[PDB]
Amino acid sequence: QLTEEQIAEFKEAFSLFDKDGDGTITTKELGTVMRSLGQNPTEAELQDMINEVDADGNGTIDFPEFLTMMARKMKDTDSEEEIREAFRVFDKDGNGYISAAELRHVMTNLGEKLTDEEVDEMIREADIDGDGQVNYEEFVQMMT
Amino acid sequence: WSKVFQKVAAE
Amino acid sequence: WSKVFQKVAA
Ligand SMILES: [Ca+2]
Ligand SMILES: [Ca+2]
Ligand SMILES: [Ca+2]
Ligand SMILES: [Ca+2]
Repeated sequence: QLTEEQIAEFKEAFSLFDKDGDGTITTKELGTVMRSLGQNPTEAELQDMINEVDADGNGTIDFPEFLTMMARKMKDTDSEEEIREAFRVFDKDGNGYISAAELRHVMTNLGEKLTDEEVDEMIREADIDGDGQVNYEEFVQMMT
Repeated sequence: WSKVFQKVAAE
Repeated sequence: WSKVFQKVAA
């Protein structure tokens, strides 16, 4: 859910691509911007960057297509943030691994009175590197 | 893990 | 594109 202002500043950014103000970004305008920044992408690399975002198929990027893509990237950023925050909470002592002791304290806080045997089984299911603890990458895997 | 998933989705 | 988003997020 983009706010009004978020949209307003994504419109500003879009405007810096849409040089002639017609409401679309062509391959050539994309390449004008990138050469501004000291880059020199080929036509085929430019066309692929257009095609990544062209929901139409019509050759160009209108502001709605651009915003659509920026909202997806916002929602992806915001998911990860929530997952990363969850992990930090679970990792009580903040050493970057959830221990069985830490998982049991958290599980009770969700209203699940777990024994060590059940908690250790959770560890085992999550533990891809075998170290007996849940790292951040193992947590993210379980949350997908 | 189920419930952890449920809970984090709920936020 | 993700470059553009991270500039605007910041
Ligand atoms: Ca244009
Ligand atoms: Ca289009
Ligand atoms: Ca820890
Ligand atoms: Ca592990």
